[PDB]
Amino acid sequence: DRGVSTFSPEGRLFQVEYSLEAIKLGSTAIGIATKEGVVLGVEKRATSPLLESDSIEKIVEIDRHIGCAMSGLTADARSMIEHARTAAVTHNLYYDEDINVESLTQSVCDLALRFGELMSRPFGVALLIAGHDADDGYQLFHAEPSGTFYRYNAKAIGSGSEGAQAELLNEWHSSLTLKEAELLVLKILKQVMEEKLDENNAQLSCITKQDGFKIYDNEKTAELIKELKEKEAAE
Amino acid sequence: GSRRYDSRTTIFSPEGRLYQVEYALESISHAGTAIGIMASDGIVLAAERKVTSTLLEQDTSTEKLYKLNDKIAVAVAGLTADAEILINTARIHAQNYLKTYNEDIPVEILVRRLSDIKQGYTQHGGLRPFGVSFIYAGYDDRYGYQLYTSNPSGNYTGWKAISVGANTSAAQTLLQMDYKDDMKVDDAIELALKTLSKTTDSSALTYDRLEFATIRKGANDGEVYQKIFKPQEIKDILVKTGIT
Amino acid sequence: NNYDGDTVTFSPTGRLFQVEYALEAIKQGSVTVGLRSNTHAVLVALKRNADELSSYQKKIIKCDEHMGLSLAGLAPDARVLSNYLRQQCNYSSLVFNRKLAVERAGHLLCDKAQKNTQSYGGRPYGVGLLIIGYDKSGAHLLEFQPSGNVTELYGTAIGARSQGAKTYLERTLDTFIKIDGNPDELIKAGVEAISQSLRDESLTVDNLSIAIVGKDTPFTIYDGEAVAKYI
Amino acid sequence: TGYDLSNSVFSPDGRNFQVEYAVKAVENGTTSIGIKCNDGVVFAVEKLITSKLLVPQKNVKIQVVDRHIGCVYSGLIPDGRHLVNRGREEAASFKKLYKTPIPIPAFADRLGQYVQAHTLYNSVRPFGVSTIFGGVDKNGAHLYMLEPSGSYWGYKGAATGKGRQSAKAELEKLVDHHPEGLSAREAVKQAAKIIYLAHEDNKEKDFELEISWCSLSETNGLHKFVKGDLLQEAIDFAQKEIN
Amino acid sequence: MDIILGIRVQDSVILASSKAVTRGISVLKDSDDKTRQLSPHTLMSFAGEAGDTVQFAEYIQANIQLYSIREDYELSPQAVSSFVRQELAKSIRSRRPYQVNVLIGGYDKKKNKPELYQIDYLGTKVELPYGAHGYSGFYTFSLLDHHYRPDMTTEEGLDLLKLCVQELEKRMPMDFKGVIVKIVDKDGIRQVDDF
Amino acid sequence: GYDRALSIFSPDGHIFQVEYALEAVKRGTCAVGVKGKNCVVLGCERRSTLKLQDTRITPSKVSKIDSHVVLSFSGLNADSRILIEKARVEAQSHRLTLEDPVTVEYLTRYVAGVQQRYTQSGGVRPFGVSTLIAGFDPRDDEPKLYQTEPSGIYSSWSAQTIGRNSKTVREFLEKNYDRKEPPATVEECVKLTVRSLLEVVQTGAKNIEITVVKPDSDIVALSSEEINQYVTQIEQEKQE
Amino acid sequence: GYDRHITIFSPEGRLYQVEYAFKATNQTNINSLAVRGKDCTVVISQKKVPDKLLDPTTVSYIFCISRTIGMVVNGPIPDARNAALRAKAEAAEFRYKYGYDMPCDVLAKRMANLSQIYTQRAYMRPLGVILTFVSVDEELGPSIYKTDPAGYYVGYKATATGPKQQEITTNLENHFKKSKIDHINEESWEKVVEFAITHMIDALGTEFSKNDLEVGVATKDKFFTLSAENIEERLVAIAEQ
Amino acid sequence: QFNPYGDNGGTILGIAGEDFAVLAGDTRNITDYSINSRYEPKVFDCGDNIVMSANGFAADGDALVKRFKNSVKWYHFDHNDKKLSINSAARNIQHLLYGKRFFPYYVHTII
Amino acid sequence: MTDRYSFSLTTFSPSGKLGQIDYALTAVKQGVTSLGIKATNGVVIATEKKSSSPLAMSETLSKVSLLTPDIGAVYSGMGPDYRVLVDKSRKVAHTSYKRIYGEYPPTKLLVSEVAKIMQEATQSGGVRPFGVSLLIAGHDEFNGFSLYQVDPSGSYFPWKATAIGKGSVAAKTFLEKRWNDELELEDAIHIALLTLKESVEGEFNGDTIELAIIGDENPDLLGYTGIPTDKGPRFRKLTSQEINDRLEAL
Ligand SMILES: [Cl-]
Ligand SMILES: [Mg+2]
Repeated sequence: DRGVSTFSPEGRLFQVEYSLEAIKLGSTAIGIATKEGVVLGVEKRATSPLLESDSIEKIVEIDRHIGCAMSGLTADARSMIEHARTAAVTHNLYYDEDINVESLTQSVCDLALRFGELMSRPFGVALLIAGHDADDGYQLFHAEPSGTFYRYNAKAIGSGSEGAQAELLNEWHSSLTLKEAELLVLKILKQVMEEKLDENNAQLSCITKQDGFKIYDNEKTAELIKELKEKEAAE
Repeated sequence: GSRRYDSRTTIFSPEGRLYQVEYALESISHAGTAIGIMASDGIVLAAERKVTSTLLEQDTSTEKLYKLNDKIAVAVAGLTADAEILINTARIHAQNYLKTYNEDIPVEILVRRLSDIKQGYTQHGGLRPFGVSFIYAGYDDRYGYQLYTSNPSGNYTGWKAISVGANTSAAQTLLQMDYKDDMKVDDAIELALKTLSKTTDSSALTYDRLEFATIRKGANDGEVYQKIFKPQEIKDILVKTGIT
Repeated sequence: NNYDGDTVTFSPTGRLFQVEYALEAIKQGSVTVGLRSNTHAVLVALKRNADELSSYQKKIIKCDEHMGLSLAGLAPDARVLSNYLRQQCNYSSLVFNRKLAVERAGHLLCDKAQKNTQSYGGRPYGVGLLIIGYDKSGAHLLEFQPSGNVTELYGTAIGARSQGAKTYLERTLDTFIKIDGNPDELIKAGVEAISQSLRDESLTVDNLSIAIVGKDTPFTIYDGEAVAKYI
Repeated sequence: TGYDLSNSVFSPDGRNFQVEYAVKAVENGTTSIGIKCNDGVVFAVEKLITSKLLVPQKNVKIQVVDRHIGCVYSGLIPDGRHLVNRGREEAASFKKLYKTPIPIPAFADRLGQYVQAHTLYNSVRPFGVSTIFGGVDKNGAHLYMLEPSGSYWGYKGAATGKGRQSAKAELEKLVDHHPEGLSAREAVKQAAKIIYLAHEDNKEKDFELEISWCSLSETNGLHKFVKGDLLQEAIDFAQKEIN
Repeated sequence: MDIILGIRVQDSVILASSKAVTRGISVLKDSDDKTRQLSPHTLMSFAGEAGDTVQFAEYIQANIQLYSIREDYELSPQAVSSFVRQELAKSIRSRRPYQVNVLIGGYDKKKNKPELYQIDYLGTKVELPYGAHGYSGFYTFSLLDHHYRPDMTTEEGLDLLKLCVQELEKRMPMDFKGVIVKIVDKDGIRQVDDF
Repeated sequence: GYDRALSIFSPDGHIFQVEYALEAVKRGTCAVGVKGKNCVVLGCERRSTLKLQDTRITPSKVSKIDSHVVLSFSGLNADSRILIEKARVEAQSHRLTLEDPVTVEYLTRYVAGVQQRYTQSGGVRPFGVSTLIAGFDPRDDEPKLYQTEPSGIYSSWSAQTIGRNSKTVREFLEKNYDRKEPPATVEECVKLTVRSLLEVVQTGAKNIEITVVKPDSDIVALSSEEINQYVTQIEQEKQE
Repeated sequence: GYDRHITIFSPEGRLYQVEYAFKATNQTNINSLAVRGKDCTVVISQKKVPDKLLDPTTVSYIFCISRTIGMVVNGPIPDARNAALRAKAEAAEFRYKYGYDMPCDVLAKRMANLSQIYTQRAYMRPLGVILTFVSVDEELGPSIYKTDPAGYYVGYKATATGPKQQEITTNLENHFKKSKIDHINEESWEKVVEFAITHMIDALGTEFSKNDLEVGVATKDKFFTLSAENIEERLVAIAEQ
Repeated sequence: QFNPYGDNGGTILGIAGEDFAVLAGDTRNITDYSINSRYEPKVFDCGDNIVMSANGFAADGDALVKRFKNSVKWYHFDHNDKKLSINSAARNIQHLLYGKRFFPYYVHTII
Repeated sequence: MTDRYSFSLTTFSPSGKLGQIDYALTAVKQGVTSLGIKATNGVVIATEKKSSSPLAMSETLSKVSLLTPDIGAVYSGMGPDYRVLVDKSRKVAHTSYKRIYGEYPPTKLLVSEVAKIMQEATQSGGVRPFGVSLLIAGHDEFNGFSLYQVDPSGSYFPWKATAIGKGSVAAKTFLEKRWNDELELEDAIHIALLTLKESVEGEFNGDTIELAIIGDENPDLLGYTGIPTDKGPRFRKLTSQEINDRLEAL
């Protein structure tokens, strides 16, 4: 056939580029960083109404100060999360401190290109890693299967991403409040989702310095959806 | 590098089948027919030899029926050499179990083990699967008399009567017609031979062509006896049942 | 064509296509410039962003107090190679109490890259590196290609549109080599050199990345408002 | 067909096409030569000046093995370095066990067997270099040239790379005109000339001459680079002969 | 761990095992159960080196419980004892052997018979009408030699066991803090709470 | 060792070996899981191409992983044994180190993790198996029903079906299963599970298997005659 | 058609890679001959130094494997040297383990078994060489044993190898048909070398100078190769009768 | 028998003030009754405003300090030139020491 | 410098054929005829010494090989593959049997071990099957005399008499007419020489025919005296002269 680590004539790894196509098929995930916190939101996308939607875990805790949202082949993320959690806890054991969000992300991204003929293929999942540390404050990173990560003020990944990113382009400013960022994630998710957005097929979360990483209750998100509907009807 | 020459023996087809397993089963469909029939008071194993020559030394020959321990025997359909590899592994597993627990291995446990080995060759290692289907005839004190079959996929199932190898479709229809649950060993012997006599590709069924065995709980004082039939004894049972 | 499926295969004209395709990843990468005098050595890098919300990808990596590089191509491969350089610089210090010679650093990178081009299963590195350093024989600048070819130079550039900066340096050779004991003027010449490779975009405050090493100057990277002086 | 896609496959001819394709990479490279003289050997190489930005005398191509063996090669430069690295390991283990520095014929076979091993498997690529090497041992001077196939012979003069035919013709004249032999200092001058004459095949870009030598009288049997006045004397001699 | 006794009567096996856990100077506990249920009709008591005892007992328990799930069947007491013996016999030539002695009391549901196996840390197995490990047997075997009959009831077995425990409480130097007693019969395993 | 990357991405972002493993699941006999208010029922199809079978000794389709958790499956039978074995081992290892039996979610997560590992390891193909894992957590009376698949994704279901013609029985369950009021009793839950299988099975009672799992390790397999009574009652109500 | 690239059977029952390795054998265009005397075994081979820049002393296809055993190779020099180094290693190891000098025929067998492995195992290619081993064995006397890429080996009364082997073979065949003995009935090795050169001259139809030949001689307890001057003495004696 | 440990003597002293700290040590190095050196520095600046001394067997002391200095260097590389806090340095040293639990660094370490 | 052939080179084709085994059997068909005949008091195995050159000393090439003192082997197909199998067969007779039980293995079990080696070359990674069929004749105390054929697949069958290689179909027909259960060893040798004459083109004598027997114990060939139980090898290779003597009474 052909090597798994083969370069194309344009200078790209075939398998890495093909995994990026798998991530485009995944459900939407959006992250917005502010000075009051970082918000992470996802489309759950249950394949059937009998599937108990609260078991869809596409937003995940790495440590108290670091959260993570995923998009793509979400089964591939489990070992990445495991490595992230272990890296975070291990660094606290060795250094009696929280681990920097960038350093955590860099550790996750070091797994990415460990594939060949090590694992047999790249990961088929992109991660939004959101967190806070004392040095660089509230941060949002986009961790790809290429091994590259970019910091972002805001970022969308998954099937509605280019549409959502253009919307995040206009809407994001450096003075956003946390409440504003929550509504903005819900707004853009509702825009790019096939099904109608509610508290059962979409999930919010955030990370603040005081309270750390929290996945929102369905009752809490339901109120923010109702608040969104009213403010859009207001003009 | 080497990738160029790799057949990739452990992959799914677009339809979700294992190519090599399917092709191995095709191989096995040409092998000599083996029949197992389970009765209330015993099990029969009958099997048809493939290579009729007058110069084959039949009394010292064994291509179909093998002994795994005192309670369990197998009938083989496919590559004999492949079967012997598996047979020796099974013989060891039985003696490991006997050494560990000081009890003879239950039939199903032995069958599962062999079947798991076969399965492994379909899921990893890049090697071809074993081109073998077994009929296991055995006894233990839990389930009594048992018949199983395993095939190159590593799937195994239990049976009252079953065939493997050539003409199994025809053979299974005939067994399904004449088998009954209250049947006895002597009746099952007759059924096994009659089924082979009709499904055989040969002109006539003779003693020099058959391997035959019974597992009876009709030994002295409630023990279990494995009888691998000698050529003369196969000739006698052919005259008794009225085939020759 | 038929001879590009893996790195182990020569073509009928004696070419290694997988290595040449890795070389192509460098040309797609963002421009970076290297140049030196007798006293100092400078790296200037044009960093690339994904979009207006994203950060600009870091191009310069520190290897030791007296050595570092800039990258163009696959950033994860630069991380692997720079980490290897950090270890070799570190091994030289711990075992021999000796700062690793820049020339010897190049030789190590060449030999690491080579092993990936002759063995099956592996792939070539998909990145080019410009190593600067100040050692016991003064300032040095190296260019690393993932074929294995390493080259000691007065100045150079790699990445997209790098030919423009490379021509400028080829003219300026006699001027910038003489910029001794003046770090700001040497950086100016590097910033003026990288400007020849720009089209449409210009050098902004979070776009530009500069690094310098010299006689009494540890390898230090300048980003953000630290480079506003040179815009 | 398909016999040329995989290394170590015999074609119907009995040929290993991948090795023959490695030879094409060698033929594409710059010119390098070797001259055997009275009590030693001289090595020289053409270094193409791709740009004014190349630092003169810095990108050194000739490599020393142990203290008495010089190696030069044409083709894929990293492949040559890999081969020299191995050579150094072979020379080191030989001296570690047997005390004496590795003899040149002994050293030649060590490279020969290693290069030949890279024609035995499809999991590896042949070497994309021809290597000219040699030096002074207890039995005197030896000059060798080693091909991608693992093939090597001893030589009076050797040449490889893009200007090999030109060089080989010049070396053949020296063998004919000096049967009693050539001195070490003469061989340095002649090496310079031959690289300058062989440069007509690579005449687009200007070049930089690099010479080294081992000689029993001139270097005490150790490998040294030709530098300064002696290098300039050889350049002047070469420049005078082309005009 | 100190005293572990076993006695096989007509229709059951009774295991008595001391409650004390002593680490050198102090008695750290006086209510320790030195036993594990391997299967519903098979109980293993144990005594030996600290740590090794429980580690071994729980390891055996896990393996027998795994067997039970895989085959949907309870191994005979004989089979379990042979498995345990082999593990100990394997252990004795290891880098660091399990210093654990065990009694396995089981009711064979197939044969409708109680069975008591005594196995030491070397892997020395014996089936017995009554057994003990360590210094216990020095006092108790002479009693059991005198009083034991194969056709005894479970109540008679418990009375004979009280007479063993009284003798141990009179003549042994260590305060073993009494015994937990457990009965293994056709209905399974139960603990005699008042002894 | 054999290292070859069999599960790899294709230009459209698909892992064909994983998707072809799902086709093996589609071929497998139908399996269904329905959770009531205080129970979970696992129904399974038995193809009637195979008669002269010995049903005493033939591998049953529902497997106990521990005394409180069961696993059924659709797909390659031989592959399923490997997952069942690993799960059973992990169940006893969890009891040994945590001193508590596995939760149904934990056991599912483990099995799903094994399935995932076989989609990005060298030399191996994915499991041609999807599972339904059902039970009750220790000291908990809330029913649990999970589903896994070759890719390694897993999720919780009020009711679910897998295998051949699972599209049809999922259609049936999607209209007949009410979340606000699930099957209140064991009878109601078993009836709905049998009814759902009767859409596809197309034969009486030998082809249906039912296993009821209740809280506190109360697992029982129904017999032919017990199931045949449900079959009789369903069709007599249907004639109207 | 990948059955022609690696060592697996073709539908005809053939190993094409083995057959093509036999063709690589004649790539050098050199003919070799081996004959036996009473007390000796002589091997001669053509020597061709086409390039004037070559050091002719280093151009050789005869190898001193051990003190007793010599080996001439027909095939490319890299594979020849591969085989030579291994045969030396095997001969030395044999002596160490078993306490006596490795016999010629045992070494041939060992190298043939190694060659067989390359015909059966896919990752290893055959060597494109024919190895002719010569000695005066202490049990069997003067000995010629030849190995090829198929892993075949056999003893010889005399033998020839190369592009024009059939011409040399028939020439030798005819001589032994006359004499009716398995060897050259001659006391001194010098005259057995003269026989070998004469019967190569007759068979190939070409005259030889001292630099066109290469000679190896096995005697009891040593194998050695003749210098150009030792060959010249041999050529003078042939011409003088 | 070979004894891998030795005693190079010396004494060290750390005192923490309100907004400062001192780490003092004598400069004598000894074996048995012989003076090896009258000035062999024992207290080292390790970067990031941390001072360290590993007093006891000098070879194990030098080894440890050398490893910790290197640990500071790699902390900078791996975490974006972040300053290694004294509490983090302390925990890092615990792991360096405990890493050789069964063949210990024979030293009293103060930072 | 890696062995990357960890996968089978012999695989099932859509028709259920194992191609490489069939092709190996084709190679066996091209090979020179060899045969085996079992008598009441012995077994004979025979083949043609097809000399590749008249300069070659065909005595040095042994097509008929002693495996144990009471077991011999002959082949048809590829000679080098046979030679390495004989080496492995001799060794396995010691390692897996004699060093355990203190006696040589019986014929059937040694055959089983050879068969196993050949089967593994039919399934293991990066190898082709052996291109030979073996005929193994032997004696042991409890089974008596026996003759086995072993094929590239690893399959083996016991024979009263058989032939393999070039003219096997014709040879097997010839043996069917002549074989009975009352043959003495001399009668079987006579039939072996008659059968083999049909498949040989050129010279037919003791120098171009290789023939060995498994017969009576040969205490003269033992090499030592003083142990009554060791009575000597039943394997004996007939000399060039011993063959020519029987060719006069032919
Ligand atoms: Cl060998
Ligand atoms: Mg090969």
